[PDB]
Order: sequence, then C-alpha cells, then structure tokens
Amino acid sequence: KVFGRCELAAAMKRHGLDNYRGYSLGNWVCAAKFESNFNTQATNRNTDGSTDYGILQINSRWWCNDGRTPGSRNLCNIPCSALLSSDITASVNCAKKIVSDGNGMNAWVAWRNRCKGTDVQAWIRGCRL
Ligand SMILES: [Cl-]
Ligand SMILES: [Cl-]
Ligand SMILES: [Cl-]
Ligand SMILES: [Cl-]
Ligand code: NA
Ligand code: NA
Repeated sequence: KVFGRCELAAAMKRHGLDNYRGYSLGNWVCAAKFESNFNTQATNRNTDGSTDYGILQINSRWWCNDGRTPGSRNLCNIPCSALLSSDITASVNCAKKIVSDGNGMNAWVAWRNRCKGTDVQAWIRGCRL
C-alpha cells in the first residue's frame, strides 16, 4: 500500500508514534518519506546481504527474520514479510523497539541525513489528526 502523507500521519498517530520517545509525528512521517516513499511494500538489499523492509525500511540484520541473513537476529520477533503489510502495526511496534535502543531515530540513517534538525512539522501540516 502506498499511503498518502496525511493518511500515514493519522495511522502513525493511531498506533501511538506521536511523540514516542520524544519524536514528534513529523519526524516519523519524514523518515517514512525518505525510507520508502510511503510504500509498505518497499524492500532494499544492503551490501552485507541483509534486507530492509516496509515503510521504515527495518533491517533483517537485527529486527526481523527473512531466513537469508546469516548471523542476524530477530529482535522484533516477526517475519520480515509482516513489515510489508498494508496494516502498519508490525512496522510501528518494531520501530518503537528500534527507537528505544539507545540512539533514538539516528538508527534511520535517512532520518539523520534528511530529517534531523529540519522543519519536520511541515510533514503533518494541514492534516486532520
Ligand atoms: Cl509527500
Ligand atoms: Cl511534527
Ligand atoms: Cl536469517
Ligand atoms: Cl533521543
Ligand atoms: Na534505509
Ligand atoms: Na534477521
């Protein structure tokens, strides 16, 4: 599913991401924009052989099982395919674990490089939330 901007903001808020670990909703929408262009089915292979899945491009190296990432973990206890669903519950619940792991949203390199420090509230501007 390819979400609209305000549609995704609303879904993320319904699933408890607004101000989660102190990160306002616009941070999460901005991260999703540059990780996946709001497409739940996005996948990308990393140079190390791991793969990133879903709206927030969560990595099979640590967070989900795809059966093809040697030496990896599955800390969210989900198949990576669950991160591709039109229902964002699995991605949100796993993102909550990731952002709590010590480095906040810096875990998402695209957030650090493209969202951090910017006017992220623009990403939810005008949305009925
Ligand atoms: Cl957009
Ligand atoms: Cl915001
Ligand atoms: Cl594996
Ligand atoms: Cl933080
Ligand atoms: Na990525
Ligand atoms: Na894994």
